[PDB]
Amino acid sequence: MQHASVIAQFVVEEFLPDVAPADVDVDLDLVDNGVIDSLGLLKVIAWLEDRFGIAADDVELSPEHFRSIRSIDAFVVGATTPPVEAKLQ
Ligand SMILES: *[PH](O)(O)OCC(C)(C)[C@H](O)C(=O)NCCC(=O)NCCSC(=O)c1cccnc1
Repeated sequence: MQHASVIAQFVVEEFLPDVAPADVDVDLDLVDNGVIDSLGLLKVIAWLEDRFGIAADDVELSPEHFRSIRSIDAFVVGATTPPVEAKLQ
């Protein structure tokens, strides 16, 4: 989307950064990577407030949000909206 490539690249960088994140089928449900739901979610929540200065907003949890990468892209777009770039080079 406007910056969905950064989300996949940013999220994947924590797990497999030595591999091109754009070379990963972003059409795969990241549920398998649910690992970020807890370990990464805590690091991302604290990091998000550390860099962007946004409240963790962990009052409500939505496990269904990790069902697909696109679902997460909408959450970031609604909260923040970075520059728009072409996902495919
Ligand atoms: P664990 O066993 O993974 O804990 C499971 C649950 C589902 C409770 C998980 O910890 C949780 O709280 N997830 C709820 C949904 C959630 O908070 N997901 C965050 C969306 S990503 C968003 O916060 C964000 C931050 C930084 C960059 N992009 C998006």
